[PDB]
Amino acid sequence: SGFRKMAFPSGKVEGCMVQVTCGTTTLNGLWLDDVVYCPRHVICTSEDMLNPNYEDLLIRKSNHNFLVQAGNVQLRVIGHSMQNCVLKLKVDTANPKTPKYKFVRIQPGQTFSVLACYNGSPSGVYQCAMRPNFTIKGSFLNGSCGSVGFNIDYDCVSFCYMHHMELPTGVHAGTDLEGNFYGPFVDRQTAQAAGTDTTITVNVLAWLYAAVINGDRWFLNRFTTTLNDFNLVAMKYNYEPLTQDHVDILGPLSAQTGIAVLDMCASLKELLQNGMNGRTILGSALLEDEFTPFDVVRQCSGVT
Amino acid sequence: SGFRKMAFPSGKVEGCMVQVTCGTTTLNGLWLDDVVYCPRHVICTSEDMLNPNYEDLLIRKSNHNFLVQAGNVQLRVIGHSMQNCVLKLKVDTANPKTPKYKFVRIQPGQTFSVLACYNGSPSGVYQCAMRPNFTIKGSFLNGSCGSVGFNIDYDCVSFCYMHHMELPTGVHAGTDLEGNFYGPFVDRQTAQAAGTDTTITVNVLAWLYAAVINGDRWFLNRFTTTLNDFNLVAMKYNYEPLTQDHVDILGPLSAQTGIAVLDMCASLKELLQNGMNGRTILGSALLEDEFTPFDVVRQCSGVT
Ligand SMILES: Cc1ccncc1NC(=O)CN1CCC(C)CC1
Ligand SMILES: Cc1ccncc1NC(=O)CN1CCC(C)CC1
Repeated sequence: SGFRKMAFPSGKVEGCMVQVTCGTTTLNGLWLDDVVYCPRHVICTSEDMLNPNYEDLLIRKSNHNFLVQAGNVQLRVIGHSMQNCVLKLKVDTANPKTPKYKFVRIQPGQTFSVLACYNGSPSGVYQCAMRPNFTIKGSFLNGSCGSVGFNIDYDCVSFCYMHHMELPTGVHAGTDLEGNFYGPFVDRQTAQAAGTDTTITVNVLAWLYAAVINGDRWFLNRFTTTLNDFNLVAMKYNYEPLTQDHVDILGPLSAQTGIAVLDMCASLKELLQNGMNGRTILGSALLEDEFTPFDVVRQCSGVT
Repeated sequence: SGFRKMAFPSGKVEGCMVQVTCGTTTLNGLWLDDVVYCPRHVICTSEDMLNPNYEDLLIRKSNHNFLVQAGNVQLRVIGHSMQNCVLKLKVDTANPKTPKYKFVRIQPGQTFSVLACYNGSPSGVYQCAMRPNFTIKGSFLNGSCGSVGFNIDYDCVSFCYMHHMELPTGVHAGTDLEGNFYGPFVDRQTAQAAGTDTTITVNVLAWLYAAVINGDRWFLNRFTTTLNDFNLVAMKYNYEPLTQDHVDILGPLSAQTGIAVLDMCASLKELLQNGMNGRTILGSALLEDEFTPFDVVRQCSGVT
C-alpha cells in the first residue's frame, strides 16, 4: 500500500546525457547511437532570441562549433542537421550505454518522467504530464534545456519530450524527439500565453481508484451518473470531457475494485460540487490528475 | 521556475540492486563491494513471522541457502552474518558498479529518495521523508522489501534506509544500513501502532520560501511573530516545534528572498489559523512538509 508520485528509474536515460556548447550557450543533449539531440536555440545569441531565423544562423555554424562533452571526454562531431526545432549532431562514436529506444509523440494527459539536467549532468528525476494546453509544469532553470521526458516498458525507453523553454508565465514548453513542439509554441523569446489548463478527468478517476485500493474510501457515495450528466459538471469545472474510450481504459480498475466507472464519476461529481471539506485523499487536498490509468495499474501491481 | 517533488537520479542505486531468495521468500538486496545487504526476515516462513527468533532461524541456514541473483547471473555466497535486522551476505565478486557510498542514519524530517524494487529490478523512484514518528509513507507492495532510500552528494551515495515492513495501518517501517530500525518498530508480524504524525515545520517553511521564489506570493502577510508565539500555534496544529537551529538552516532562503524567517513563520501561522480558502501554493492545497531547506536550495540553484 501507499501511493506515491513515482518516476521511472532514470539510469538508462542518465547514460545518454551529454553537454552541448555552441558559442557561449551551454545546454544538454541526448546521445543515442552516433547522434546527439539538442534544442536548436543552442546556436542563438542575446539578440537572436527575439526573432531568430535558424536556417540563417545555422549557416555560420560548422561541425567544430558544436562542443559535445560526454562525462568529461569530448565527442567529435562529423555532421549536423536541423530537424524541426532540434539539432542532430552526428558524432564519430556510438553511445556505448544506448538503451533500446523509441521516439514517440504523446497526447495531452499522458504522463512521463523528466530527468532534469545541468551541463549534461543529471540533477533530479520527477514525474509530470502533458497538460491539455500542451504545456508541462516542470522544474527547470537556465541550462536545463535539452533535458528529456520518457517512459520505460521493461528495457525500452520511449523518449517523448525535450525541454526547450519557459513561457513568461513560468510554465514549460518543449518538443518531441523529432523537433516538433507540443502545442502552438515556437522557440522565440516572444509573448506566448498558454490556453486553459483543464483537469485530466480520466487521470483523476484512475487516482480515485488508486485511493480506494489503498484504503482511502470516505469519498465513495451512494450515487451514479451518465457520461452526459457527468460531462455537464466536468465542463463547468474545467475538466476534460470523458469519452467511452476513457471508460474502457478504466476497465481494469473498475474490475479490481468492483466499482463501476460511472459510480466513480458520480463520486467525482460530488467532490467537484462539494469540495473535500478539509479532508484528504492519498495525502492530497486537491484532485490529482497526473496519474494515468496505466500508471495506477503499474504502481498497484508492481511492474518492473 | 517550477517546483516539483524531485527524486535523486537513481542510476547509481539501480546498479546495486540484486534479488535475494531464501527458502520460498524472495526480496531485494543491495550489493555494495563484496557484500549484499537484505532484511533478515528473508529467512522466515508463514509460522515464523508471528514471533521469530532470528538467531535460531539463522542456524538452519547455510551460505548456499541464500540465492543471490544480479541481473540474471548468480552470485556465489561465501559468508553470512546478521547485523541487527539485516543480513550481510559476503559474495565472491565485488560489484563492478559500486558507487562511492556511505551508510548514514538520518533524523526525522530528513528527506531521501526511494528506488522501489521487485525481484531485484527497479520499478520506480520517488521522494519521501522520515516522519517524526519514524514511519515513511512509501509506495511498497509484497516483494519490495530490501528497497533502499538514499541521498547523493555529486558522486557519493549516502544510503539511509532499507525497507522492511508495512505496519497494519499501511505506513512503512525500515532500518538504516546497519540494521537498526527507525523508531520502535520490530521485524515481527505484530500490532505496532505508529505515534503522532506531526508536520515537519522547518520543511514547510522551506517550501514556503520555494513558493515565494517561484512567484506564488499571495500568502505573504503584513505580520511577524516570535519563536515562542509561533510554537504555541504549531503545538496546537500538531506541527513540530521550531528551534533556533531550524531558523539558522533557513538563513540562505531568508537571504535570497529578503523575507525574515520569523515573518515567514507569521505567514505560516495565518495559513494554519485560516486555511487556504480554496487557493493553492506550488500546485498544492495543503502545506507540504517533504522538502528540507537543503532540497529547496538544491532545486532552486540546480545542484548536479
Ligand atoms: C531560464 C529557463 C528556465 C526554465 N526553462 C528554460 C529556461 N530558459 C529558456 O527558456 C531560454 N529561452 C530563450 C529563448 C529561446 C528561443 C528558448 C530558450
Ligand atoms: C505486503 C507488504 C507491502 C509493503 N511493504 C512490505 C510488505 N510486506 C511485509 O511487510 C511483510 N512482513 C512480514 C513480517 C516480517 C517480520 C516483515 C515483513
